[PDB]
Amino acid sequence: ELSFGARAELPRIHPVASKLLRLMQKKETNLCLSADVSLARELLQLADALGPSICMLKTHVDILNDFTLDVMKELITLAKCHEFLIFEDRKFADIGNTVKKQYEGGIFKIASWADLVNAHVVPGSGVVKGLQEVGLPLHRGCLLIAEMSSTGSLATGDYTRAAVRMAEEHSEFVVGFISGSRVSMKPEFLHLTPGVQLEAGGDNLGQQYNSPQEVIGKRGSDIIIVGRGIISAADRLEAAEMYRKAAWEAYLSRLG
Amino acid sequence: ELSFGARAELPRIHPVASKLLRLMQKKETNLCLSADVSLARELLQLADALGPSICMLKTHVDILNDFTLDVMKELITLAKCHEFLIFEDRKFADIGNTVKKQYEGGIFKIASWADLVNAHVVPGSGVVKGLQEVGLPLHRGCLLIAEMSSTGSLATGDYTRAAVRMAEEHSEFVVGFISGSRVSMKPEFLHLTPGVQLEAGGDNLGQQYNSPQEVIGKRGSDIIIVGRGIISAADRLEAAEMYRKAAWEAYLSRLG
Ligand SMILES: O=C(O)c1cc(=O)[nH]c(=O)n1[C@@H]1O[C@H](COP(=O)(O)O)[C@@H](O)[C@H]1O
Ligand SMILES: O=C(O)c1cc(=O)[nH]c(=O)n1[C@@H]1O[C@H](COP(=O)(O)O)[C@@H](O)[C@H]1O
Repeated sequence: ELSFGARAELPRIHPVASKLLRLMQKKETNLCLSADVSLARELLQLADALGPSICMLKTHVDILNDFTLDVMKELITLAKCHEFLIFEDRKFADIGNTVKKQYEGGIFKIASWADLVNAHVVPGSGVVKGLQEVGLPLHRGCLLIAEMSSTGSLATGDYTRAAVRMAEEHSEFVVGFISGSRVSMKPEFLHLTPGVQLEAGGDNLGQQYNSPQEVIGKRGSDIIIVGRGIISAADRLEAAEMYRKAAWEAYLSRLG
Repeated sequence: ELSFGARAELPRIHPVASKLLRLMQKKETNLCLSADVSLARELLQLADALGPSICMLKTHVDILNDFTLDVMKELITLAKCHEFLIFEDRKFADIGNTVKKQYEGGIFKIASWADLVNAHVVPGSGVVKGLQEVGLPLHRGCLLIAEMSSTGSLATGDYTRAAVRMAEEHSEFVVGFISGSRVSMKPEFLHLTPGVQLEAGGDNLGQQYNSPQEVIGKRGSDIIIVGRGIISAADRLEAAEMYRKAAWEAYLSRLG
């Protein structure tokens, strides 16, 4: 097993994955903040304060009540300053012809500001082909959703294997997975795991939680994605530091 | 087998399904226009001219370069005038806690103007439970994506059966399916089929076409969803009438 810094140099590494792995190693963080807020001011204040603690800030642009492209310009300034990627968790899941337009155009112009997006594999590989026709020219990366944290997820067995094959066949654009575990044996691919809290539990709408030690240490994932475990805490900076230290030590203990 | 008008009266019918089935029968249309345009003015001019020919207008709000809520107000005026439902093809596909926010909030406020939305079943039933928390109080309906038109679709076999079970267990909110065929034997549920053109073919990003006679007549679906077969034609009104007459006669001939 290689360090994040060594994985950043692998021959087949995607440039977006390399940039991410280098700043993970530099900053000792494998934490992705899930910035699940409705106010631009709260999004930007979290990005500024937690920027030094995170490798990535994950957005849902479509729940921002006061979205503008100028908000995303301000988020990019903070991403550059503090060194983290922006990941829009849009979960593209339509035919290729439609997702290309949803990625490039409309009000959000996601491809203009998002380093990473993700896609469901259920429509077949046309979803990746459509996205990559916008994303490749804009030097972007994509994550495929191989496993899901929610109760009743159908992303198991042959479905997960299909996601891994689709990723490994589109490595010019696909840089990794949303998964609960290591699903690819190829170290060029990133594994990002949501459904993470320090305490056991879930929510009222099918979310299930596992700890950073479980998902990074035992299940072999790379990055934890944490929303409410940080966002709902009073001191979001201290909460981010507790999640960062948990995920980082779990990673170190698997390296030996 | 019952007529659309008789299905509108079934004991377990959802009010949104009933409204749709009644206007389908009244207007002799089982055509859904897929209004896949980037300009509000073109969306509204198509809605006005084709309104009499359609039972439903399907949107992708996130590809409208000049979206505002006022555009949606004008679309509702046309939907009420010409009698068609508005279906936002958002393909919700996240955990329940996230999709509730994506449906009610952000800049689109989809639930405020969309009679129907749809969801992927891959996250498990929490996706439906999250949507229904917003949609039930707003008297809305939902379609579950049981089958997809695109090459390499994983929505087959056990996946399709899981979509039907999830629909039949959430009948207070789920009114039918996106499918290529009749997938439920319960006549209360609507079947809407995209991937429809009069001529054989596909696109360059995995779309596959079947004819109205094939999907309504042979495969037993209720409604055809047609985008480019109409939108790319010079005369979109005549194209809509061709598709309407094809789908309507296929329905009548299955009825006998
Ligand atoms: O793609 C995602 O990040 C995602 C995938 C998944 O399997 N489960 C999952 O919870 N998510 C997202 O990750 C975040 C989880 O947030 P919390 O449950 O608050 O920590 C939400 O924004 C979800 O939309
Ligand atoms: O839910 C949908 O309508 C959908 C499901 C599916 O299986 N395939 C599919 O093409 N669609 C949508 O239906 C429309 C098909 O458009 P055309 O290929 O131009 O007729 C697109 O807007 C798609 O996003």
